[PDB]
Amino acid sequence: ASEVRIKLLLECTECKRRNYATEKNKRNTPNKLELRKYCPWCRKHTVHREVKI
Amino acid sequence: FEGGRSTTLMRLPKRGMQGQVPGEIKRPRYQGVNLKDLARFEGEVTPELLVRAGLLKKGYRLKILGEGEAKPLKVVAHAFSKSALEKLKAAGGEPVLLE
Amino acid sequence: PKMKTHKGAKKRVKITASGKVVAMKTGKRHLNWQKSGKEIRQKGRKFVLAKPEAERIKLLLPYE
Amino acid sequence: GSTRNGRDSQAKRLGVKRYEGQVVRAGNILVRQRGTRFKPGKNVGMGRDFTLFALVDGVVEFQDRGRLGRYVHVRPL
RNA sequence: UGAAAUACCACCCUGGCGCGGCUGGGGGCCUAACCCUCGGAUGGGGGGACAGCGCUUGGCGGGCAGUUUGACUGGGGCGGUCGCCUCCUAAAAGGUAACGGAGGCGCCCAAAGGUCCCCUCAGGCGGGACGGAAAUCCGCCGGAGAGCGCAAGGGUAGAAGGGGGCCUGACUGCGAGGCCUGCAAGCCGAGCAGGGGCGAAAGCCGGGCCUAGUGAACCGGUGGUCCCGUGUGGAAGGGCCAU
RNA sequence: UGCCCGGUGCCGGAAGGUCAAGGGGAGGGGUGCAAGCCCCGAACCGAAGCCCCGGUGAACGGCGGCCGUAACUAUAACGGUCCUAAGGUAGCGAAAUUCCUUGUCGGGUAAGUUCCGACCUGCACGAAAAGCGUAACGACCGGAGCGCUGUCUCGGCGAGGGACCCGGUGAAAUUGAACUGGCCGUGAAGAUGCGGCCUACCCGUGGCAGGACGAAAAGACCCCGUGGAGCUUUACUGCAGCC
RNA sequence: GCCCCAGGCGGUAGGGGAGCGUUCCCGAUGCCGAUGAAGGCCGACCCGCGAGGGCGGCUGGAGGUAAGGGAAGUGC
RNA sequence: GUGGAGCCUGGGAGUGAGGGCGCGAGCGAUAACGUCCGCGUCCGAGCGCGGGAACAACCGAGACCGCCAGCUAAGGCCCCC
RNA sequence: GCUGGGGCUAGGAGUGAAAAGCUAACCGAGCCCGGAGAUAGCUGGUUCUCCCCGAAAUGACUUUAGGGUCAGCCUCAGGCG
RNA sequence: GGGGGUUGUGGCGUGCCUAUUGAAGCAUGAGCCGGCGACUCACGGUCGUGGGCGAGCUUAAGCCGUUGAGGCGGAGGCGUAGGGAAACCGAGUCCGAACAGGGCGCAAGCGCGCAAAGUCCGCGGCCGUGGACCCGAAACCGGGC
RNA sequence: UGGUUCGUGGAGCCAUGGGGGAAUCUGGGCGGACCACCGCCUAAGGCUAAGUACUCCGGGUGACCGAUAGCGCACCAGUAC
RNA sequence: GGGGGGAACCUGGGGAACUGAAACAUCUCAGUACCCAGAGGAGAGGAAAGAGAAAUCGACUCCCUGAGUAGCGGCGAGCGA
Ligand SMILES: [Zn+2]
Repeated sequence: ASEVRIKLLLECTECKRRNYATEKNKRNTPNKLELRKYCPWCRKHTVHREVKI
Repeated sequence: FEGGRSTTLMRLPKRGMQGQVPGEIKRPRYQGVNLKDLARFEGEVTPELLVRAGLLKKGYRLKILGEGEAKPLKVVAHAFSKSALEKLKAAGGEPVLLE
Repeated sequence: PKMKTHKGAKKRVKITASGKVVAMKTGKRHLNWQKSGKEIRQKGRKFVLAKPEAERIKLLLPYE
Repeated sequence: GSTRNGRDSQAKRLGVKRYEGQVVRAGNILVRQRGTRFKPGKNVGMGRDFTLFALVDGVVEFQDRGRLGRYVHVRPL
């Protein structure tokens, strides 16, 4: 943890529910991460946008 | 007590609705019963008789639960397990829901 | 004076049929960005306390 | 007089848990080790932390293969 | 004609102006109230809704009150330590004390993760423009003494090391079984199902070579949930999930 | 009665920042068919207080460090540098303060860790918690001298009141029981009580106080108690009080 | 199968079991008691492992109280 | 291997100041009737008994009782004895 | 200045030429009653007999270290064997 | 009349209590005697147990009676089904998509009795609230003197 | 602000210190924030036995005490002191 | 008509702390101790602007139950309808 390595959620781009929580070094990755995670709600893998935790 | 440390009861988490003022909400209670106990009766059985039977406690609405050997009886309960309707209607008994 | 049930225990534990003592697994109220899905998952379920502690707790819930 | 020293981490309780010629059900930890002092082998799995454990049921069979490191085997019943 | 066409006629806005009202703030004056003082008091005088006295706002407030001000400890104090990792202590199982002997951690990586494919180091010697002790190159000798993000250790090239391809399993619901353990915690995990990644497949993938990088519960926040919703429907509010 | 207003306190300040209640109501929400009702509520206005600007020492208080340097040496009038708000002035100074320290020197003494006068290298004086001096004063504390002394060398006698003996009355503290010796050892580490020795006829009276870890007082010194009490404050909270 | 067989029997904290005794309730409108209760003193006598109990002698002069249970202000 | 052995389930505990001795270590000074650990023992609780003169833990040995019986342990057999 | 008489000021209060003194013989907060049988993780004490068994002084955690909760070790009842 | 009293000698022999690792201890207490003197009660819970009844058990307040006589009183409590936060479902329920997998559950005996779930009561152990084994403070607060 | 289980909580209800500040039934209050609906009741005046508490006191009764108990006190005790 | 007294027993105004939370401030102790006022043999309360879910009841008081339940609570201790 750090002020440079922040926490974050991963909303599903479609169900809009934050299904995952992880972290990043915002220094290294100044972009909102986006990763195909299994949306349990949508019940299928789906791109998840990095949402501010 | 645990010699001053945080007691094991307290290191555990609160779980569920604990209610708030003005407190609990009166809703109908279903003292579920089993056919195997109803076998001691004959023909029709009512909630009141079950109350006299020491089975249906007062202030409770009687549901039936699919336990024991059904009996070709006309029971009048506030509700039934689906298994209760299965045994009862299947065993010739008459599942008679009342209100 | 009749005993008084320990309401702090009432809000944490349920006593099963077999006299067992049950309460939720601890450690998932917060700080979870790094915990494993295994971790949150298995911590997400109830469990039966240890024997003696459960016994004491049973003493705390007399009218249960 | 002060001291820099005086601290020590907790005992980890490593080592072999079941020995050769010892019946085990699947899923039992065989060796709680750091690195691979024993390598997984016949019907023997190894988690992320090098922990060896029974894949299938049966009997434990330690076997040293010289240069090829110490292996464990779960010979089925 | 412009992106709109014209007079005139309305809804009106545009800012200003001033008329009034309802205002608020400051001034200045006055006098009954309210406050003195007048031996006279249904009257003088003076000040003047600026005081005093209520309620609440905030603030200053050891004047006063209630209290806290840790433990270990070769007496106490002073100093030091308090939690977790590594090694010895530790007596070939584990565990094992000392204010014993050494160091660390309170993170980091979107790749430093997964998977497929490819390669193998350090070091030494000789040759080689800058150029060296040590750049990059070549050959020769090397099992690992290198490296493996960071402490130590264990492990390791028949890779966990370096590079590339794609990918996000740094999964959901779970979980046989176990280790460890007073408890609680902690740890390993087959396997199953959903749906995927890489791969021809076999297979592996539930983060990281591992062991530190962290904190119970309570209180509360945020999103989902649609579970409860106090006569009814809503709602307030909670519960549960994630956090 | 020197300097420092840098921090604290106080005094003064209409600029400005902040700032509660209150006002205000952009907007937002629940509910209702609607009317409506209810609730949140931003902007902005809005007090002291605070920050901010000043002054303030007979207000709180504070008043440096290093380096070099002159006709032998020494030292440093002198210069350099860094820092501070400022660098301690007069005056005094081994002091009711000097740690080193019984400092040095001089006096006093045969001999003076004390006294007195200087020295200043003041660990750590110092100017209204006043500095320095000071006549008179002191059941104040120092040092010295003279006189006189039973203080003493070093003691002696005597007198009276007790103590001693007799007749009368007649306690008290304390007390495990006692048939209670020394030494050498042992023993919870200091023995009448244990062991080996030795010594000792029973009981008294007047005395001394070595012991009986004698008596007295559940050690006040020390520690502990999540004991109290008193006090302090820029510990926490609150209150009086005050704005 | 009340007796024999084998084994056991140091003991604090402590756990358990088994008894004794004191006051009081039932037994009890009973029974003992002036030919002497309780109580006191004494015993070398008897019972018991013991807590204790009898019995006896003297004092005492008027209450005591069983078996078998119960309840405690119960044992210094 | 039948033992005041073992396991499980319940009730009640006390204990959570230990100490000495031996051995293996740390600290200490290769000092301490020192401290701190591990293994073991004894005392604690066995200051019951014999020896070691005396002496809790050194040697012998686990005290149900009685006996004017016998055999041994350590230790002794010149007197005390 | 001292003293007599007559009075006033009292408890977190009075008074105090100030010592924290005095305030009815013990004043860093009077005395009496009451709360109250305050609390005391501390000290002491805890009363008849016989029998069986028989500890610990360790670990973990502790505003904890002389106290505690769990486990260790005791006993008891039942079951298993 | 075989015993009883005294002890001269010889042997052996470190008061008691507490507190302690350790006391004859020169650690604590006690001058001695006599009397008082400390683990209880209530109400809850839990375990065991003696009995009653038993998928039932069982009453409280009160009422009626005697005036030492009990009976009535079913209000109420416990038990008979658990799981779930809960709605809710139900020998299933919960998580979950799952009928997966798991968690908590459900299966009682013997030969109509034997029993027995449970439950009432007595007894006892222990615990909780009560002052909770007894004595002991320093202290705090109220009202007064 | 107090009472209510209600410790500011979603805080209703009763009460009322402030400041505002109604109407008379189509008026009002309440069913736990609040809105609509559905229902209950009629505030701001007063009184009211009973059934209940206690024992100064009289009486009856005790698995109550028996003069160190029982009341502090059996007696010339709230006394002597 | 009042005054004042009356053991306890009642409201009405005021209203502690010790203690528990193993510290302690919220809290608990407790609206208790105590003070004051008032009564009376009782007091209070008492005839719904109530209860609260049934279209249900029907002043008040007290006993048992509800129920240690709903709840309140540094969601602790506890308190608790
Ligand atoms: Zn989605």
